[PDB]
Amino acid sequence: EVQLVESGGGLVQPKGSLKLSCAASGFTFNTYAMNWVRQAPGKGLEWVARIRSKSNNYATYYADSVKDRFTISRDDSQSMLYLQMNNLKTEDTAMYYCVRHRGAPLYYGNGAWFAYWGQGTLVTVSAAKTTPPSVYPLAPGDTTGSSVTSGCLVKGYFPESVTVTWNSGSLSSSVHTFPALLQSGLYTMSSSVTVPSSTWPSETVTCSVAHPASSTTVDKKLEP
Amino acid sequence: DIQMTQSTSSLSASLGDRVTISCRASQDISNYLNWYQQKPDGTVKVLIYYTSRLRSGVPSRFSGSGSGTDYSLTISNLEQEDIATYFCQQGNTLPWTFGGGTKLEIKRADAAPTVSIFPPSSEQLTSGGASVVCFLNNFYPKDINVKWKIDGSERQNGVLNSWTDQDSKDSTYSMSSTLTLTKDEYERHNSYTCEATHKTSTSPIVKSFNRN
Repeated sequence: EVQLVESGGGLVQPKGSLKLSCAASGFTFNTYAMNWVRQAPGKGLEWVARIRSKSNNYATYYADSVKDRFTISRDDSQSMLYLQMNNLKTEDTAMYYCVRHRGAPLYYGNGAWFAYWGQGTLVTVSAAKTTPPSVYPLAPGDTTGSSVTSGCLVKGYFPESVTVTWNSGSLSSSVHTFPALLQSGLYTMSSSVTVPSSTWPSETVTCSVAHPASSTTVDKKLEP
Repeated sequence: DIQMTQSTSSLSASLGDRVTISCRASQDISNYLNWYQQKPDGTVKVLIYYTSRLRSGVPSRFSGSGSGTDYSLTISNLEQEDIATYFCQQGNTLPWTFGGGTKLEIKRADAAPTVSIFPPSSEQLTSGGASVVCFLNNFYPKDINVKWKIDGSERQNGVLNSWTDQDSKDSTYSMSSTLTLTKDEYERHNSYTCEATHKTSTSPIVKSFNRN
């Protein structure tokens, strides 16, 4: 199975610089052209840059808005792809995907297309400062029915990338993640879970909130 | 650059229906037109390449056609797992460009929301804040109205609403309504009420608590 794992994404000040990496496996890295593709929040896909194989002299090309500021490179001995990003503007804020080009044109056509995609890494270009989240439990105030819905409020963080899990992910079937909204300066969201009433509060239910940009992890047990 | 234009940004259809999504290029692209699917979780995969060639491992209910500047993706019978955004992409000439995407919603039977209200937490109260939270969960269709009443009186200010994506498993939506107040503002009232009006019922679903 082809795998592509990007890293290096994070918060950077406007006019700053940042370097993305991608690790590949499950195919012969040095025979393929490679790309980066991006997606601004709530927008569509935009091709960013391409680097060909060594047989094609590692030829590079760039999207208009990034030419002369971004450099794409590869290290075939480690199956790695990189994107050096300089003079960053707010409009470079996006999810960046490492992407493997289609194979031999004889079987797949001369036309460019994108065979395998990574899951992506988030880049945020902003002058705002990293701020960890406050995590408040949402527990019924109340008559009990056959199910019960609990939640966690996650408030006051920047930049945008928190994961909320329930009982270390052992509770996944009825989890709702509400998109984060800018307050502004700062993000807020909540997450909810529904369990059978017999399950809670007899058994323990904890929501775990991670905020990589600030290396913060908070686990909140829900009181009744 | 070649501008790629998709028919709509959004459409809605029933399980079992045939759906077609169109793509137009600003210049002839010699059949080098490819289609991608992006799941709500962000994951992207190729469906069709070179106009009509089905990607190995992709269900045959997906097909493509067209020539010159006009192209189409067709899903012959719509399945649950097809909730996603669909993108076309020209690979004729650099820079390679994408259409703006077409979001696909699945139709289903109407469903009433389950409503839950939550007072501000103690932890939050001590920090000088007061957020009252209301979840409206697993309803269909998407259109819904939520009113906040404080001691019988409607409030507009400081109310923030947020909808989920259509959920991939059961095609319902959920939404949160968060009323943010100062602690001393919260402390001057007693009854807090969240009311949801939805086409599934003439009567609002009302959820309520007293600060005591």
